[PDB]
Amino acid sequence: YLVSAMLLEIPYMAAHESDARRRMISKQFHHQLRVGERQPLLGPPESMREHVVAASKAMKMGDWKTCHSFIINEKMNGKVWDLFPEADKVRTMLVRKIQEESLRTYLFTYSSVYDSISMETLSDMFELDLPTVHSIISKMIINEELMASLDQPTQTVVMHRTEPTAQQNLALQLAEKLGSLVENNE
Amino acid sequence: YDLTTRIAHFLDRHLVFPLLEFLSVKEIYNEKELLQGKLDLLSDTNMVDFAMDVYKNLYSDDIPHALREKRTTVVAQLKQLQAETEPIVKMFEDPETTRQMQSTRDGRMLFDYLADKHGFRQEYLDTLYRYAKFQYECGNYSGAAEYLYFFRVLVPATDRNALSSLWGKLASEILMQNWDAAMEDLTRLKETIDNNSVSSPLQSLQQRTWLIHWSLFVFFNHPKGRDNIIDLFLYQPQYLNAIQTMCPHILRYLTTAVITNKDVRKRRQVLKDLVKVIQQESYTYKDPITEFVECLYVNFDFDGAQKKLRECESVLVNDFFLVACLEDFIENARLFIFETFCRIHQCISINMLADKLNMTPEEAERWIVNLIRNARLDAKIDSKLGHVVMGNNAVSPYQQVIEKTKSLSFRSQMLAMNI
Amino acid sequence: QWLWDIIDEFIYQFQSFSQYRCKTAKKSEEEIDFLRSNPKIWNVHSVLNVLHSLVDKSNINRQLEVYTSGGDPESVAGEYGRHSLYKMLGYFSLVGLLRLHSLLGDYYQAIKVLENIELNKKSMYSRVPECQVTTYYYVGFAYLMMRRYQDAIRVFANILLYIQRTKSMFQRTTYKYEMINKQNEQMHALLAIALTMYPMRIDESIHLQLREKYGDKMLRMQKGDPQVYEELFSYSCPKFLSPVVPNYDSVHPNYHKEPFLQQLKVFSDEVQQQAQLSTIRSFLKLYTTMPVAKLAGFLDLTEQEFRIQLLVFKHKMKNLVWTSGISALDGEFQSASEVDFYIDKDMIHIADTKVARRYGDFFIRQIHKFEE
Repeated sequence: YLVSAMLLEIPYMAAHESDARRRMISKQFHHQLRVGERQPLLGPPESMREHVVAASKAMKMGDWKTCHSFIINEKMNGKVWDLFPEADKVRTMLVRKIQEESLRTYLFTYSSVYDSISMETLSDMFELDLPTVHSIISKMIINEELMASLDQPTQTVVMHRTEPTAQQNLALQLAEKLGSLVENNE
Repeated sequence: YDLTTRIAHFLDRHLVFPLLEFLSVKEIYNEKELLQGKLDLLSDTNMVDFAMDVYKNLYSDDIPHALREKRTTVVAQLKQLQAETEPIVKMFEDPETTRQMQSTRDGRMLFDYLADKHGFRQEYLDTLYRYAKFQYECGNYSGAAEYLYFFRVLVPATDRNALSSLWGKLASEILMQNWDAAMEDLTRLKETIDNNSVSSPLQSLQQRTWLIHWSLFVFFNHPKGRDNIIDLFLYQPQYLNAIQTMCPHILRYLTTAVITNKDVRKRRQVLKDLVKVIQQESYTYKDPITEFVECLYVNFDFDGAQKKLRECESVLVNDFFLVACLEDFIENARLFIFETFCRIHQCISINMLADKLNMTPEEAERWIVNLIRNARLDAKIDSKLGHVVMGNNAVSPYQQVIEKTKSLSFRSQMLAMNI
Repeated sequence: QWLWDIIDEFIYQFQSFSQYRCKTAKKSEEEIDFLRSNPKIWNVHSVLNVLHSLVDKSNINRQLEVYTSGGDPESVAGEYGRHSLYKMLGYFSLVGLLRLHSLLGDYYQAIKVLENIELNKKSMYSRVPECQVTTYYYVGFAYLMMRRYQDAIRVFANILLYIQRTKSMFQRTTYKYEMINKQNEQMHALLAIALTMYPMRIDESIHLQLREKYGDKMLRMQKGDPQVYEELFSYSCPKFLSPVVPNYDSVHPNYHKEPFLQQLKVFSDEVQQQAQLSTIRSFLKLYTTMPVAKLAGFLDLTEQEFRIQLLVFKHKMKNLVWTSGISALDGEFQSASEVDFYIDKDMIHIADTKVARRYGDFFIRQIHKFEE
């Protein structure tokens, strides 16, 4: 949930070539593969039902479905630490819920806010500054860092430049295998 | 890697010449003391490397430095007592015991040329065993050692004497501050370690730390000589499993060689497969100054890191070993963290950055154009604004694949119309 | 032995074929219409045409290697074996075109080139792609000679592209093709160094792997580390007036030693100032109209000490390729910045993917018709 709902959101802009096919998808395939879906009861739904609303960041919709009746369902209490496993967990949520603006909500963002972004997610400002810092050196977002002002203009305009290269995603498979047909033949 | 299967038995069960003590409790430079201490326990009984440690501080006890090496280097220890009025007159066996040799001494000091200039290999064999025992007895006697291991080398017990007396050759020549002797011994330590031995993980730890010892006190062009201490023995950051290896300047040299003479583009050696796993992380939690060279690099901070590393370089410059690289790595660390800035960042004012950088605007502006000629900053400047505009993004890169589709398979098509 | 009687055999039947090919190519049309009638195969005497022209250019230079001074070989070849076959009834083929190619082989070799007018004057005939690839090979040299690199690059990118559907495939190029390609690498590498940033033409011929190679290569030459000035011309020294390659290197003789010293001493003059003008311009167009402070602040790397900084920069500013200027009491150092885009390379490449499909059609479609 913390190495899937983050990792493959950077190549899931119709940019598939990092595919990990042993994950929640063992569940995610089958418990959206039905029609009548209301309040979750089991572990897998009561995990997936706020996973999908951790996807569309919703920073408290993602958290406060992991701390209702799980505590007696042997998630929170069952570990011989009461509020320290959740203090580990919900911190690990509050950090992977600024790293949602990173890959997800950056579309038509030309100006960006930073004081209020950590105040919104009620986290230590530096603790959510250092992973957005990580995202520049690791994820290399089409955005520009100027952190003496504590703002970043993005200039992210690949909006429909990315779709004729969605037609190149395959002209890659064209180009990959014409670098493989003679390997076949000769 | 694979050493841990057995060495879980050991965990440093070696035993060497300097056994227990290094000059005890200090005030400050508390880290340097323990990473001084353990290499001191496992290198050799030094002999102004303790005078190096005495200088910085002020205490009292200069007593167990060179006194606990009796047989040779007798002047240091004999003065040491009334140096600060120490009644340790108990010094009186060396003069009598080594004086007894003097008959055999005069015999075999001339039996030198009986084997040498005659060109004998059998009157060699006679003097060889006597010299062999003589080299272990008392050894500075770097004159005897430089005459021994230069000419025909091999010694009857090809393990014990060729190990101990050649480790004593490296000792004595370093104790007189010889470096040409140290660089032939550099290789004579490359020889003995890769002989190798019976070579239980026990004396493997001896061997790996043996090729850390000589470049602890870097003296040569070690910007070359660190490529020598980077390319041997399952070449780790440390070289041992021994997760608590307290000989840990191997990364200071790694980084020096790769940033000073080499570049860090081209850092794949130093950062990717030398760091995050186990033992760099161990020494990261040890260190106060060098911890942030990786800690605030794995945090990727933009100004806060370069500031903290400037405050770290204020005591990285407090390293007064045989350093050969103090101000070198200082301005190389500044270069590095500003490369980690320009590689990602947009553009920002010289005058305020010069407050972040501990410098002035005129130094910033020309140095930024010096980065233009470095080929590390690929951008353009303006007049005076101090706003060096970097506009690094691709322009619709499809002519790359245009070439890939045709220039191979089209040239492959005409290959078979010769029919 | 195994050299000299072969030299005689080749050169004797060369000047004997020059005889009956000069004489029966001027007035009459009897041999013409009989070589039309009997051999309809329009091949073996386009083979004779080119093969003997190449081994003539080589073997007369192999005789020149010995006869350096008062040497008959190049005189008897270059005048009667080349220029008498030149002044000819322009025959209805690639014969008259190959006669002026066969002599331009020597006329590029020996470097008395400025009737380049006459070389492209005399042929009013269809320069065949097979022959016009050789024309690009031939004329491109004459325009790197004329101190015009910016438009001599226009000649070599198209032949190392080899985009004009080149195949023959009757032993006709011949027997030295990938060495011709390797010389075409030398010429595109040559026209890249002192020009970049200007092209915008090391896209098409030289591709990303040996483009960044000749990038790292030419830019270390530009930086002023002359290891590439050294390497480029060290491996381009005979490539301007070579035979095809000299016969045999031995120890004793002085005659063989003169022509390789000759090819050294005269064209090492050309390359010395090529790498000079490269290193003079090398540095980037940072600021536009600099104040005299910023002028000198950039001459801190470019040229200082101290005196005569400004006036040796004048020696670097008068080149026809350095648009500068100094206004006195305004104190304004004006300088130009000549840029280029990249995305405008997809106008005839798109027609080339059309013709590349039609080529992929050709060979298989005649196979289909022959099989059917």
